[PDB]
Amino acid sequence: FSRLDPPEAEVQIDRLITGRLQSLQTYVTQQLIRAAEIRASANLAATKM
Amino acid sequence: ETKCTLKSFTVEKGIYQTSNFRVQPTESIVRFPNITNLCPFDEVFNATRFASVYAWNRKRISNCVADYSVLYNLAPFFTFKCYGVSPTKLNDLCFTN
Ligand SMILES: *[C@@H]1O[C@H](CO)[C@@H](O[C@@H]2O[C@H](CO)[C@@H](O)[C@H](O)[C@H]2NC(C)=O)[C@H](O)[C@H]1NC(C)=O
Ligand SMILES: *[C@@H]1O[C@H](CO)[C@@H](O)[C@H](O)[C@H]1NC(C)=O
Repeated sequence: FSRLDPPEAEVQIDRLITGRLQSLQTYVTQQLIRAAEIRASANLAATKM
Repeated sequence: ETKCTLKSFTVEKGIYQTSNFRVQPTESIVRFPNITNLCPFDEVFNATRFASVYAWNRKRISNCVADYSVLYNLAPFFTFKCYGVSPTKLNDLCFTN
């Protein structure tokens, strides 16, 4: 924002916002699969105790 | 705001996540370094003769003030086509080499 003027800054900052959004969707998506493997083992420990 | 974040009017018993708290700034400081001196920009733009294309002139500029006000006044408006930085932000950002 300090270097370029406001109009094309949007083009540049839109790449970083969309880049970090899909860089953070992949975190949530992989967390939902790991928690589906822990829950497959928490339900195996609950039926083992 | 608990009623606002649940989009309702009767919230239920429990714990919610309203928002986050940010400590706001108190004051502002601007501390670029202690140097002052008029720049040799007047030689390179008001020189009588420029060098040829195959042997172009050399100039090193240091210990100045980056004043970009006389650029639009020496000549009428023409192209700048400035890639790394916008032309109007030159004074605020400060310069390196
Ligand atoms: C080259 O010389 C010209 C005049 O001979 C300078 O033009 C003026 O410079 C002063 C300096 O502050 C400005 O206030 C005026 O508005 C300028 N007038 C015009 C018509 O340009 C010019 O600045 C000099 N070049 C450089 C790089 O300093
Ligand atoms: C800036 O530099 C000059 C000489 O180098 C010195 O006299 C002056 O005290 C300096 N300014 C500050 C605030 O120290």
